[PDB]
Amino acid sequence: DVQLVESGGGLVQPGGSRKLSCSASGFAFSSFGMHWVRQAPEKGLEWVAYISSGSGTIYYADTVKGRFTISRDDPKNTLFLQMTSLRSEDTAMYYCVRSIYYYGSSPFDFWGQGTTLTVSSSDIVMTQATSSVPVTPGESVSISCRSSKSLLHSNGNTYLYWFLQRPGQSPQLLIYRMSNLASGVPDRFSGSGSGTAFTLTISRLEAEDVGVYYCMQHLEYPLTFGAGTKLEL
Amino acid sequence: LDQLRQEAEQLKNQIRDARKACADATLSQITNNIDPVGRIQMRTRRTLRGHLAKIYAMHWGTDSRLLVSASQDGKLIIWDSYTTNKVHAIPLRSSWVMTCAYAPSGNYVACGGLDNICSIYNLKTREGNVRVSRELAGHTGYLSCCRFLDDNQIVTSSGDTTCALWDIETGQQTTTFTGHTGDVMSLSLAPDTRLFVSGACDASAKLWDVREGMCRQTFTGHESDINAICFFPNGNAFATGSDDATCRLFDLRADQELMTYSHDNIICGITSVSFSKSGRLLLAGYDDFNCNVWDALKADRAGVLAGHDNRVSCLGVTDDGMAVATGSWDSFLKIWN
Amino acid sequence: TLSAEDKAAVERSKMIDRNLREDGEKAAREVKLLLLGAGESGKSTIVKQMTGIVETHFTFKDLHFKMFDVGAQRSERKKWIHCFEGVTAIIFCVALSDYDLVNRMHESMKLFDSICNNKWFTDTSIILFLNKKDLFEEKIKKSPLTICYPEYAGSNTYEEAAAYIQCQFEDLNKRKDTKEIYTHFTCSTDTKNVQFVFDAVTDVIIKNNLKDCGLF
Amino acid sequence: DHFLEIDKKNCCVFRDDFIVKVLPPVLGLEFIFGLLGNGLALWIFCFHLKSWKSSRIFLFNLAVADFLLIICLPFLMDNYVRRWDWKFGDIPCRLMLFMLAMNRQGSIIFLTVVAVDRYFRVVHPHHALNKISNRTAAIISCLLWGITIGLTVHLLKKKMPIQNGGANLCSSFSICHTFQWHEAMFLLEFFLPLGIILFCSARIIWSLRQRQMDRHAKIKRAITFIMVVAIVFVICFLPSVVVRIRIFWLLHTSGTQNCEVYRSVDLAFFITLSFTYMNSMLDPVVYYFSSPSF
Amino acid sequence: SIAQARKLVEQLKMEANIDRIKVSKAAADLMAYCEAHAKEDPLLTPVPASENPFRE
Ligand SMILES: C[C@@]1(c2ccccc2)OC(C(=O)O)=CC1=O
Repeated sequence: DVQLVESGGGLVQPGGSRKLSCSASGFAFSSFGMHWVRQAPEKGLEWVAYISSGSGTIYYADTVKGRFTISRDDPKNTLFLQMTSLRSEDTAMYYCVRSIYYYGSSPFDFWGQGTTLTVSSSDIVMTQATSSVPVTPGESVSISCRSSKSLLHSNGNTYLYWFLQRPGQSPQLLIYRMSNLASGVPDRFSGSGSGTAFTLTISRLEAEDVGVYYCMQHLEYPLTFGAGTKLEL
Repeated sequence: LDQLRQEAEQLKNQIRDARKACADATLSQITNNIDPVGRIQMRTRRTLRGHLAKIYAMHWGTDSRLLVSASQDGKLIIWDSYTTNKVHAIPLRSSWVMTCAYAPSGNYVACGGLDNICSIYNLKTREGNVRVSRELAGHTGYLSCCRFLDDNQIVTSSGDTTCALWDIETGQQTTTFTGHTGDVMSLSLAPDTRLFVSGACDASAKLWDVREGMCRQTFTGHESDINAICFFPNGNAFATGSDDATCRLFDLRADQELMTYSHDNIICGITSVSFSKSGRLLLAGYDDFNCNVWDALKADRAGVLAGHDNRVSCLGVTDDGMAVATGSWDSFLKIWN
Repeated sequence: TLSAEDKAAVERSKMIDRNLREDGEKAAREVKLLLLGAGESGKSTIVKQMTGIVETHFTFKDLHFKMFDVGAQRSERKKWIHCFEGVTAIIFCVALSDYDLVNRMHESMKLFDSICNNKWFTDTSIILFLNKKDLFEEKIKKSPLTICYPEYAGSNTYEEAAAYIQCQFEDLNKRKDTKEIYTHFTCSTDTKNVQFVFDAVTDVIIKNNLKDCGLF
Repeated sequence: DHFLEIDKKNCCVFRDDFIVKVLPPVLGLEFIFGLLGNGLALWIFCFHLKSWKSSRIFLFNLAVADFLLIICLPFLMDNYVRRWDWKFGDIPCRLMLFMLAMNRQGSIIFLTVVAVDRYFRVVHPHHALNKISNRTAAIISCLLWGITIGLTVHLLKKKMPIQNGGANLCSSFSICHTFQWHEAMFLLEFFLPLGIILFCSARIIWSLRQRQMDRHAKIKRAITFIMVVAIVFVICFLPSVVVRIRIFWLLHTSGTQNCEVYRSVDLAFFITLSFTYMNSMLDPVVYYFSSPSF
Repeated sequence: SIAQARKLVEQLKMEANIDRIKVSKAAADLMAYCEAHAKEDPLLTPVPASENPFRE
């Protein structure tokens, strides 16, 4: 099946040049645009870099521009992240999200297993306004996310994505473009809202919904996530 | 046996007598008081410029944005008609394709032709590539038309004078329709997907009940091979396009000819026909290199789509009636509005 | 004014267009031959050395050929013969020994007349192949040509009969100016049929190139 | 007498009545015929020749160069009606000289490119060069135009008008002892393309005849057409080069001191040069109008 | 054998037993459908470019 395995972690002294590698298997890697998304030990997700299909388009986060280099080599289906001048702010677990872009596609549908990296000693602001809410099985909860700019485009589709990060698991796509439901996601999850105001409705929630929910915008680069809303009990 | 021939002849005579008795007034006499739609001005809003050979088929998705086209360069191309973007490009094993279909769910596309095989392609896979879901190889003649009933049922028309209903899950012919004496060239499904009509080279059109193999009615009146067929949006009528430069309208309930869409300066055969959303316009591709828009009620020509430099082989109308896509033997598709 | 997803979709469309252009460039360098004939002629024998449409690929002198043997198609030729418009040449196989009876030679004449004088093959050259020359000589040693050719005044020799049959097949061409007919008596001695096909295809390609330049 | 030193090189500039006698006419006739033919050819190209293949692209560029030479002819005509009193200020001069030189070079280069394209289409029919895309043809055309402009800009950056006698002067092909890039360019544009065209035509004829292809009437028409193109090129570009070599020989032997010996050759040189414009005038007639299609 | 004649006779007798309506009634139904749905036909009535997806 679709698989994304990453390697190249471990202790790195500041100023190192450790390289991350991501091995893809089970899908047409040569056609998928690949992202690198890191996550600090107890903070939310943070988009790092992105390389398109055919390597024609490459984007970087301002925090890592000039220091990090992304590269894909299609023959053996491997994606690389050349990290240089690593500092204490780069201690995070890095993911190898894949994204296909065409009409009706679902970007960020599959996430890698995550590789840990420890370093020894105008952008749209997306706000969730909440950290954790109490929920019981069989109940319905509404997770709200807010954006500074209007995610609604002249095309007619608002570029809002919803991800669920279960404890000890990689983030999983649930809703892309604020309305559509990702493949393999039960119909209980629902996305809705308007410009600068969105809401996620997990009607009749049960187990396996426990985790942190992140709202992401794809209107323009750099991609920005929310602070994360956690569910307990 | 002479008795069987006499019985068939007298049955045909009684059918003709019943048709004449049911004929009290032509559509033209009843619709004369209806105001004409006037000149229909249509302009090429988009031009799809990806193919490299003659385009033989095109179909619209259930949404009025995505469309698929087939050409003799062995490529199945799915277009984003709003932005002229190429969503997919499916390479075919056999480049001799004369038909193309889009599933109503949008998950599959079908293709076929001189290989006598109808191939189903999966457009939505976890691998991110289009793959051949199933190949249907029960026909002994070239595949001329194929239409999806649902994700699991497809009806195909072949050059072996037979039409077959398939089951993509098993890949076997669930039903076979055998009433034609000539190659079947066109196929059209009813809006309720409970009946379908076919146009064969024997200058006849037959109404098939898809539920069980049966020819409910036979429609005749054309003077040459029927190349195109299309159902009226209401579902109680259909239009045919033959090689005698005439288009005709038949009604299922009346079981008779209604109107003939012919003009003296037109002598070339019709390659494709289709209606508008309301059924007031009957577009028809021709070998005059241009499409002619016909007033379906008054039988008067309303406009001409003269943007093509070669024979217009395929023609389709969106579900909402927002646009018209015309494919031709030059490797260009044109979206009119 | 395109969003990031729209820009990526446009990039994907551009990549698809590039792949289509490469595929078309690769395909335009191949020679497409339509193989026709009767059900008992030496079509297979022609195809020996190298459900519906049968496609054969072979390479000769760095040139890629594609023979489309549409023989298992009992449908109407009118409704699909236009699909083959634009082929480099048409390879027609005729059995010289089919003049005995069961008139087969007359069916070959009818098929050749239909194919040659067709509104689609107005300027496509026809490579005529006359197979079974040895068995033709063996038959003409004993039996008379006059069975198939009532209006034939000539000796019963292989040379004269072969030349007369070649002429009777050639004069059926009405478009003697826009289309050229190449005739070769097929022999299984060596790989001479492929050489003849290559020579005729080179002739056709030279004429097509001169047409493109506007000098032919 | 004379020794005007046009720029600094004591050139022997002349002024004869035969100039206004013979030139201004023939130039007017060439202007009318070339303008009509090139306008018609360009019109057919942009509105009735939408196929636009590589050979069509090179032919269109040839027609464009001939059309530019036609539109730049009238300034040279005006000047001829006089014994070379250039009464169009200066920029028109330098512009006319540069544009005429670049037009001659472009027409010659694109005609040679057409000959090479025919050679590759006949002698090597199975070649990727015979199937180059329209984009590649446009790139090659732009590159050739770039080379032409690069070799012709040397005339533009110059205050050409001098004051020979009591009147101006606009001629660049003066009899100057110090040879420059312009004369070598004038010699090369004939000699090297002549060799290329002759070789290509000979190979085309020999290949089209050895293969027994000289049976179709169209093939014989093409053979005669290939011969006629080379004949036209040589008969239109040889007289000027012959006189150029003659005056160079006189320069080498006469010592460039006296000028009266150069009078007849300088007079005849411009009469022969009036055939270079005739070449572009009848180029469309033989290339696009005489073509078997339309 | 004569099975094709039997099949043809059966098909003709089968097609004989069908209910038939007047042609004028069918024409009236078609006219009624056309006039009822003419408002929702973008091709028949040219819609303004504001809500035309193919405006450009
Ligand atoms: C007589 C002359 C000319 C040209 C343009 C403007 C003025 C004069 O023709 C050429 C030429 O075609 O290159 C150089 C010239 O001396």
